[PDB]
Formats: sequence, structure tokens, C-alpha cells
Amino acid sequence: QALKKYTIDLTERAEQGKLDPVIGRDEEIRRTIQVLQRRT
Amino acid sequence: QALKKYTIDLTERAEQGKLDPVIGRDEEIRRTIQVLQRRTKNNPVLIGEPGVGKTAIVEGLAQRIINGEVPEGLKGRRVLALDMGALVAGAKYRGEFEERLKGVLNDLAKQEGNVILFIDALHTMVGAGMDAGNMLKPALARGELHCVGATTLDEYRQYIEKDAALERRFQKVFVAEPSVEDTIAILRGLKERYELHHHVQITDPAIVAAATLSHRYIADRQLPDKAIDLIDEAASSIRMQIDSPEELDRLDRRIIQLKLEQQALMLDMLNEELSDKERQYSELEEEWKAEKASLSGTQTIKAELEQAKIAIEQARRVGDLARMSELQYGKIPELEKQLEAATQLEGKTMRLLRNKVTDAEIAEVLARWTGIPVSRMMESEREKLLRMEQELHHRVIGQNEAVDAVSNAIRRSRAGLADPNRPIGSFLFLGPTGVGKTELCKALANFMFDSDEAMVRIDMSEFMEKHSVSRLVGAPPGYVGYEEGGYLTEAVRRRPYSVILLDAVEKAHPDVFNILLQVLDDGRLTDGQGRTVDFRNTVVIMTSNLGSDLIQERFGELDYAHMKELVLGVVSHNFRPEFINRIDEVVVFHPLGEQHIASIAQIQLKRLYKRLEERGYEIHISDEALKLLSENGYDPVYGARPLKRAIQQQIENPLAQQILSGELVPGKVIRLEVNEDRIVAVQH
Amino acid sequence: NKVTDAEIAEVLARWTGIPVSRMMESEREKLLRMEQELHHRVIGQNEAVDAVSNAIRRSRAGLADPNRPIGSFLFLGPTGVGKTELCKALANFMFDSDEAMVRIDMSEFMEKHSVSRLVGAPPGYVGYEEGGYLTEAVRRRPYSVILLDAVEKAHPDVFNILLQVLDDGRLTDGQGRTVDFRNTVVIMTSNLGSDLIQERFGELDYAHMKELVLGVVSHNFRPEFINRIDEVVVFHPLGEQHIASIAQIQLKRLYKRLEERGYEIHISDEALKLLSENGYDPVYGARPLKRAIQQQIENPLAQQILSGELVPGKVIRLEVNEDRIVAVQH
Amino acid sequence: AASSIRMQIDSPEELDRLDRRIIQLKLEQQALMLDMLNEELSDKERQYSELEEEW
Amino acid sequence: DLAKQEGNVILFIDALHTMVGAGMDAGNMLKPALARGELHCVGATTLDEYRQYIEKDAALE
Ligand SMILES: Nc1ncnc2c1ncn2[C@@H]1O[C@H](COP(=O)(O)OP(=O)(O)OP(O)(O)=S)[C@@H](O)[C@H]1O
Ligand SMILES: Nc1ncnc2c1ncn2[C@@H]1O[C@H](COP(=O)(O)OP(=O)(O)OP(O)(O)=S)[C@@H](O)[C@H]1O
Ligand SMILES: Nc1ncnc2c1ncn2[C@@H]1O[C@H](COP(=O)(O)OP(=O)(O)O)[C@@H](O)[C@H]1O
Ligand SMILES: Nc1ncnc2c1ncn2[C@@H]1O[C@H](COP(=O)(O)OP(=O)(O)O)[C@@H](O)[C@H]1O
Repeated sequence: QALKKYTIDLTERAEQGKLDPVIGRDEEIRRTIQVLQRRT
Repeated sequence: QALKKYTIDLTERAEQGKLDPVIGRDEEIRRTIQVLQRRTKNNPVLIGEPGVGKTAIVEGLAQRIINGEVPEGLKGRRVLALDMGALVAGAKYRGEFEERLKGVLNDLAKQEGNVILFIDALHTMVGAGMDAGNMLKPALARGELHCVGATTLDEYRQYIEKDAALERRFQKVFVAEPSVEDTIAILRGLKERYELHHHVQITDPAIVAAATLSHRYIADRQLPDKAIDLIDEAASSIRMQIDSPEELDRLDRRIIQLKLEQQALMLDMLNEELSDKERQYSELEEEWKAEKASLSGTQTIKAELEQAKIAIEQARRVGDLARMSELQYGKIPELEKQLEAATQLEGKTMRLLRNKVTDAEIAEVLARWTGIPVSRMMESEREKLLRMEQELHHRVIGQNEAVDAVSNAIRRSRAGLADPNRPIGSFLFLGPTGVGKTELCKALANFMFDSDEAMVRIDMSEFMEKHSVSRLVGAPPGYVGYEEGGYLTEAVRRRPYSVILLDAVEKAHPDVFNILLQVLDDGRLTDGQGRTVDFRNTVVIMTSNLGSDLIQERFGELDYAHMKELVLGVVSHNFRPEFINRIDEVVVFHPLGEQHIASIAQIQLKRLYKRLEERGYEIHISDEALKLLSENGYDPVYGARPLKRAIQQQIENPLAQQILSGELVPGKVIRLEVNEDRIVAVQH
Repeated sequence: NKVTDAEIAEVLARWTGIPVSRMMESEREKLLRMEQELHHRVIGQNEAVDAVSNAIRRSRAGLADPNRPIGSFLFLGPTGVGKTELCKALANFMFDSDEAMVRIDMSEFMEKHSVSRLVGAPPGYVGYEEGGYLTEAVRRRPYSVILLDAVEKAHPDVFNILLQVLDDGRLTDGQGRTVDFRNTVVIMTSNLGSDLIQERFGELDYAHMKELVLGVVSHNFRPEFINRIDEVVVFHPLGEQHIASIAQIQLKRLYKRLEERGYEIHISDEALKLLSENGYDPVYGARPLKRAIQQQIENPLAQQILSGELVPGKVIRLEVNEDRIVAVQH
Repeated sequence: AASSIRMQIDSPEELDRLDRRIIQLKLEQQALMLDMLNEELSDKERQYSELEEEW
Repeated sequence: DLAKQEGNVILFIDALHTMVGAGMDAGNMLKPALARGELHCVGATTLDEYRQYIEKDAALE
């Protein structure tokens, strides 16, 4: 499949715990998801 | 086959129903249809300032073509869109671009006029590395190609209307910026679309209020797109607040705290407390799940009704007849009444919060956009405004008349009662210098709007000059500081709701009052760049001090009214009456008694003890020293600025002289006890 | 299937915006009614009613000059006699808004060399890509009434620009294209002879009024520039029935905004009488009326709204106090 | 103007206004479904049919 | 793949300007997929590339 050919899963990396639990910015992530669950 | 390679059928997508039944504009739709159905020059262009959805106007044209609302010369056409950038894939080699374009044109010649071309952003065809208009031009004079132009008026008169041939291949269709009620009707259609999409409910009076406040205040975007985006933003905000759950997270943190505590312990009763709080959390969570199941059932049965609408529109396009009757008479009224039964079931069961959006939520989103509370008179800020004078007299000693006047202005503002076409209030301030005119404006913006800073001071003793006026407006174009904007204006347009101080205008040249005439009649001002920025949602204030001699004479035992009248006659000697008639509202400040000096000094002690607790110091005072300072810091000409400098020269220097002598320990009781002429601090 | 000249005039009107079409009967009724409507929303000043009625009649009948632009009017009157509001009522008739007008606020222009605000900047300076705002706003709305506000505050001979405008009204803009004014209307407002007006609106007719203030403004302007104007009309300081009518109109739009708030508000006519007693002065015209209305109505009214006395669905008779007005809830 | 006249031929205006009238009366009758609105619908549809046949 | 995963996958692309400058060279192939909604990707750059590429195509804006 063409998925694995040219993609990099970061969610696998945090799923395999490779990554950095940075603290904070939760309002900004919230406003991001506010954008993310729009229609336009 | 480049049509397969580069273009996308809208009418496939509208055949798939993917787009908007866009309301209105119907004369312009028809006029588009007129210009299309000619024999030559078949390509009209769409024009305006953006955020009006001309894209969607082409979409609705295609949807009417699907529905056959067109004359009998377009039934069966092909409305296809193409980017100019779509053929800038490989722009190095020679003719490659042009070979793509000619292959497109030969495809369209082979399709023989049954295809209507759409182009968005027609100015993308202007300059592309001659290039592009020098191939379309024979088709576009000959009308064999069926282009549809849609672009922004700035790019129109910037790119095309300086290139004359491309101007004469096209005809203007000026879409207006829509009205209020047009916005309302389209937002009813969009209420439909969003409650189809965003899984929620919307209040339609909140929608028309949202449209009202969007058109009314924010001039940044334009109609109707700003209200569209606001409704989308509020819908998604409440949509995230569907899976917020705040009280569930409170209970979950509580039960996990009690679980950690019990696991640390292993009299107990903590097991019982954990069991009770977990039962509470489980009950709240189960109510949450029941609400989610209710909303999910409501949205699914709404989607099933929408698919029934899709099928009955398939019967409208195709033309089965008993299918229409069957789908209507079965599906519509029973699904509507059980959708309303689910709606009133939610109106029963929704506690953990909503799925509606109200105008309070609109004003929340608005303040998150604006920063300005028109989040309405909610009996906290409202009852602040009911105590607004008593708010001010934290810092406003005496002087109650202007306090009344200012609070009157604010009340006429934030209750929404003003004629908003003048500004919020024009003001002349009079009276003795060194009372807190600046304090008044600071406390105004403080307990009204932000703070003691959210303002613009403009000191008018600079402004003895014609070129001073040239500064504060903005320079004329074809001069130096054109490219930067005016002094006042861009600072206004960043902070749309401020209070502007024009202090001491009597030192300025009398020319300035013309600029104030345009403002204080109108609240709109035309800058260097020829454009106009609103004031009318701000507050403008001038100060003067001329007959403060006469005030210091006669405020002892004359009234307020004839005092006002006499000093306004003096102002008529000063200004033009043609300007002060444009002035709304004038006060007089009066000289204070020394009790007011003592009170302001108490306020200075308050902010001093604030500063020293910020240093860490717990300091009190003998008030005989306050009596001495009240004896010291006055003149009849300046008043309180002598008190401020005396506070400095007898407090801020020697107390720091002893702190940096290492005498003073934070936390000790430090009485500012008197001396013969000085103040001693103690270490207790 | 026969194409007539009315078809062409409508296609032109919809294709540009200029109201070319032959005088249909709703429009002609509306023109007689707009004579009436400018009596309505402008109480007072029926000289101006006459003048601008004649202006738009010489427009829409299609008889006035295809050389000169259509009207040309240098208004004279003292403060607040409705001049700006006259032209806004013209637009709100004609364009169903106030925000379809060219309101070039003229008192910015106190030194000379901001003419480039209105023309554009000549090539090889800054504003060559942008124009000057008058020309752009004309060429987008080719039928639009242009107002030039309080015009004599400026440096005096800015209006060689307006010598072109009122002469032939092709306007050579910055870049070098033609800004044509033949379907438009230029209005100025000035308050020069206003002290003579309030001095001598009595003891003169309309004509010697016009004569003497024309002599004065001719001392102010240049004799070139007075020759270009169609009719130098004069305004008059208003009597107290006009004051009462203005008060009524302000009450109606006040009622409008508060019924948009959602409140049914009446008044004592004695309260109107108190307003009429508390709004008259010859020297200042209409604004002491309006701000007296503002204070002595709105501030107790907004106070009681922020009290929450005002329940909707109640007739709110603005009845008098001893000297003031209370709102009642019945 | 030529294609404008062609579309005003190809539309028709008052015929489609009467068509809006008859479809509104059909909706109103089915919202009622004494009647006599059936008779009024038949009258307006006969009017529209005569106009359409003339068209 | 954007068609296949049906919006269950939202990919991430930082350096949105590098999608703008990639040779439609990459961007306006995907302005369909973001406009149509097979992808809801997240941008990450500085204000200068915002004014340089994101503001400069107003459709991208
Ligand atoms: N009648 C309508 N019904 C539904 N949505 C509409 C309607 N008119 C406009 N819109 C929406 O308004 C949005 C923004 O307007 P646009 O037409 O896209 O702006 P524009 O002026 O065309 O410039 P662009 O390049 O298209 S953003 C559209 O994408 C539509 O979703
Ligand atoms: N006949 C009238 N009908 C309606 N409103 C009027 C009338 N006469 C005066 N007004 C009011 O008077 C004010 C006039 O506003 P403006 O025209 O801007 O003032 P002005 O006429 O420009 O006076 P100056 O000389 O420029 S200060 C408005 O508030 C009008 O409502
Ligand atoms: N809370 C955090 N947890 C883990 N890593 C972090 C955190 N905060 C910052 N970093 C590190 O800081 C670096 C910043 O890089 P990045 O944020 O990707 O650049 P940019 O700020 O341009 O996006 C990252 O490589 C990341 O590993
Ligand atoms: N009403 C008041 N409430 C609180 N403090 C005030 C008040 N009036 C005056 N002050 C004091 O008066 C001084 C006056 O400052 P400023 O406003 O610049 O002078 P003026 O009032 O003469 O323009 C301030 O420094 C402040 O310490």
C-alpha cells in the first residue's frame, strides 16, 4: 500500500512513547480543535 | 484528455448534492445567464470585495442547471472549473504550458459548446511567466469558449482593467455586499446546513442577533461571511463543549484523588467516601451517556430525514410522480414530529449542558474576536454600571457632576440606547489643573473597559502648527509617511473601542477643531490612504483650563448651571461656536477642599503599601504626618501635583534611603511615625 | 420579440448603474412623493426642497446639460440646519442608504498640498498605484451624489479642481485616465454668512438675502469660482414648530430603536412641550434640542432599563415629572 | 438586450408567477387534505394551461 | 490515500510555504483535498511566510 511508502506516523511514535510530553498550551490546542471541528 | 486531467465538474458534485442552495441574487444570476446565452463575447466576470461567495453563486447557478431553472439554451451544459495554477505544474520547458492550454481548447472545441467553463481568480490568468491571455483571446472574442469569471475587485482594477483587451473580453457583474435581511435568509439556509453538519441545535433569534452584531460592529470582514464564520465557530465551540464534561472531570479527579489516598492507606470511612463519589461520577457519566445517545439518535434521524429529502429531490429531477407522493406523505410528518419529540426529550434531559447556541454564546465568541464587552448587561457589569460612580470614587474624589455625566454616557452606550452615528460622547473638560482629568480617563477605561492604559494620549501643546495637523491625520499621498498611516488612525483601527485624550487643546492652534468637526459630527475620518476608519464606538475628550481663574473665584457659592453657562460663553470667545454646538456634553471641574487632598494622599498610601508589599513590606503610618503632607502639597494653581512631588521627595527617597541603609525588614510592623518635619519608620 | 429603446435603457441601467430608463410611473409617483419626503425627513428649508427637486427633475427627465454635471450647489446656512442630513436624505431616497455617497470631508485640507488625496499622486511619487479616493469612488458608482462637507475651512484655492469639476467634469486623474462627472451631482455646504443670516433672516426677502450673502462669499471665494455653481441656496434658522417636528422625528427613530429593543413607548405631549421649551436658541439651531432630548430622556430611561423596571409588552408613557420625565409601566 | 428578450420569451414571467400561484394553491390544498380551494386551483391551473398553450 | 481513509486520517505538514514552493508544485493539488475535505492539515511556519505565501494567495488565505 502507498500509505507506508511516504508517510511518517507521529502517533505511532508517541504510541511507542518516543516523544516529549510538553506541558501547557491547552487553550491553543483547544482553539485548534475548534478549527478542526468546523465545516469551513 | 486534459478535461479529465485538470478540470473538475461542479455539476457532478451538485449531482452528488455536495453544495449550497444559495439564496437570492437572482437578478444577477439571470443577467449572468443573459451574458452567457449571447452569440459573441460569452464570458462575464464576477466582481466585488471578497467574502461574498461568488464561488457559491456559480455553484447555485450549476444547481439550478441541475434543477432546470434555466432557459432552454443551457439544459444539458457542463459547468467545469479549472485553475490557471493547475497548468503551472511544469513551468520550465517551452510551450508545455501552452500545449496544455491548447489541448484544453481542442477538447472544448470537440465538446462543441455544451460545456460552460468556470475560472476562479481570473487575475491568475494575467501573469504566468506572452503567457495566457494570448491564447484565450481568439476564443474569447469569438465566444466559442464559455468562461465564467469570478474575482476580487482589487485584482480587477489592479490587473485586468489596466490591460485593455482582457477588459473588453469581459463584462462586469457587480455583486453587491448583501443586505441585512438577505443575510438573515441565507443564514436560515445555513442553519439548516449546519444543524445537518455540526450535530447540534441553534437558536434562530440568536442567529439574527448574530447577523445584526456582525454587520453592526466588525468592519474587518464583510457580509455575510463574518456571520457565517461566527456561527461555525460557536457551533464548534459548543461541539467541543459536548465532550468537555466539566463536572464529570471534577468528579473523576475527585475519585482518583480518593483512590490514591486509599491506596496510600492500604477508622477508615474513605472507602465509603470513594464509593459515594464514584457512584456520583457514575450517575453523572450515565446521564452524560444518555444525553449523548439522545443527541446521536436525534442527529441520525435528522440525517435519515435529509436522505429522504435527497431521494425526493431525485424524484424531482428524474420525474417519478407517485414516488413524490409516497416519500412526502410517509416520511415527512412522522419524522418531523419524532424529531421534535427527541427535541423536547433533550429539553427535558439536557442538564450537563446544551446542544443549542444562544446570543450569550454569540457575544462570548464576539468578545473573543473583539475584546469588547457587548456580552450583555448581566447584572454584574450591569450592577457595576449601577455603581459606576461609586466605582469611580475609589479614585474620584469630589467632582461628582462629571462623574454623573460620564456614567450617563456609558449607560446610554452599553444599554444600546444611543444614536450610534455620533460617537459615544464628545466632551469638554474644564476646571483646575492637577485634579485627575487624566485620572478620570484612566479610571473610566479601567472600571469600564480595560485598565489605566487602553487609551491614546495626544498632547496638544505640540500642535501649534499646520503640519501638526498633518501629523495627526496622516500625510497626503505622494509624500513621505504615506506608506505608514496616520498617527492617530492605525492606533485606532487596532484598538477599535478606546477613549481618546486630547489634553489641553487651548495650547494648540485653532485649526485642529476642523478635524474634530469631522469626528464629532461623524465619527469617521478619512486618512492619508483615502480610506475611512470608524470612531463612533469610542469616546473623545478635550480638556481646557482657561476660566479656571473664574472657577476658583466663583465655584464658591454659585450654581452648576450658570457657572456652566458663563464658562460656555467664555468658550464661545475661545472656539468656534460652529464647533462647540457639535460638542455634546460639557462639564466644569471645581477646586477641591483639603479633605480631598487627604483622600488622594490616602490613595497614594494605598498604592504605596501595594508597592511595598510587592517588595514585601508591612508598613503603617501616623496620620499626623498625613496632616502635615496635606499642609504641604497644595497650591491654588496646581493642586495635587505638588502633593505628588512632595510624596516623592519626602517618602520615596528617605524610606528607600533607610531600606538601602538596611534598616527595614519585610514583615515587621513599620509605623510611619512623624518627626518634627519628617517621618520616622519603626522596626516592630 | 421587438427590442425597444426602453429595453436598451434598462440594459444600460442594469449594466452600469446609471438610472437611464424611461420614466416609469412608480418612479414618477415616487418623484412627486420624494418632493413630499424631503418635506418629511427634512422639516424646514423648503428652498432646498425646491432646489434639489429641480436638480433631480432636470436629471431624470433628461434635459439638463450633457456638458456640465447635473447640479452644483454651494449651500449657505448656520449651524445644524440639516445640511448634511439633507444630502443623506437624498441618498436614503435615491440609494436606500447613507453609505452610497462620496462624503469627502473637506476640512482636512487646510494646507494646500493634500489635493493628491483626491486626485492621486503624480507618477514617480508614492500614490501612483492607488489613485486618489475621489476618482476611484466615482468610477465605481458612476451615478452617485458627492458631498463636500464644510468646504471653506480649507486652503482657499483648492477648488481649481472644482473649476474642472463644475466646468466639464472630466477629471484627469493621477495615472492619466478620465474621470467623468456628467451623471453626478456636487453639493457644498458653507456657513460663512450665517451671522448675517441669523442677523437678517428677518427684514429681508429670499432674494436680497441671496444677494448680500452672494456678495460676501464672492469676497471669500474667487469670482471665477462662484460662476460655476447652479444655485447658491440659503438656509434659514428654524422656528419652533420645526423644532417640535424634529423632536417628533427623533422620537420616532428612538421608538424605532427601542421597539427593536422591544418596548412600547408613548409620551406625554406636555413632555414634548417641555422639550420644546428646553431646546430653543436662535444662535445654535437644532443641537441643543437634540442633546436636551438625549439627556433629559435617555439618562433616566437607560437608568430604569438598567434598573430593569422596563418590562416589554407594557405601554411606556413618557409622562412628565414636575420638571422632568418619568417612564411608566402599565 | 437581444438575449434578454430571448430569455423573456423563453421564461415566461407572468406564466411562471401564475405557476408559483398554482403550486402554492396545490400545497395549500394538501395542507387542508367543503373545499372549494380545489375549484380555485382548477381555475388557476386552467388559466396557466391556456397561457402556456398561447405561449 | 486521502480518499481511502475518509477523513479518519488528518495528515500534518509543517512549512506550508514549502508546500507553496515545491517546484500545485505541491499545494493546489491539495487545496482541492483541503477544500473538498479529504484532509484538514495543520500549518506551521512564521508570520513572514504567512504574508509571503499564505496571504498572497487569498484563496489560500
Ligand atoms: N447564498 C449562499 N448560500 C450559502 N452559502 C453562501 C451563500 N453565499 C455565500 N456563501 C458562503 O460564503 C462563502 C465565502 O464566500 P465566497 O464567495 O467564497 O467569497 P468570494 O467573494 O467568492 O471570494 P472567494 O475566493 O470565493 S473566498 C462561500 O464559500 C459560501 O459557503
Ligand atoms: N429641517 C430639518 N429636518 C431634519 N433635521 C434637521 C432639520 N434642521 C436641522 N436638523 C438637524 O440638525 C442637524 C444638522 O446636522 P448637520 O447638517 O451635520 O449640521 P450642519 O447642517 O452641517 O450644520 P453646520 O453648519 O455644518 S455645524 C441634524 O442633527 C439634523 O437632524
Ligand atoms: N513539552 C515538550 N516535550 C517534548 N519536547 C519538546 C517540548 N517542548 C519543546 N520540545 C522540543 O523543542 C523542539 C522544537 O521543535 P519544533 O517545536 O518542532 O520547532 P517549531 O517550534 O518550529 O515547531 C522540538 O524538537 C521538541 O522536541
Ligand atoms: N478625583 C481624583 N481621584 C483620585 N485621584 C486624583 C483625583 N483628582 C486628582 N487626583 C490627583 O491629581 C493629579 C492630577 O493629574 P492630571 O490629571 O495630570 O492633572 P489635571 O487633573 O490638573 O489635568 C494626579 O496626579 C492625581 O494624583
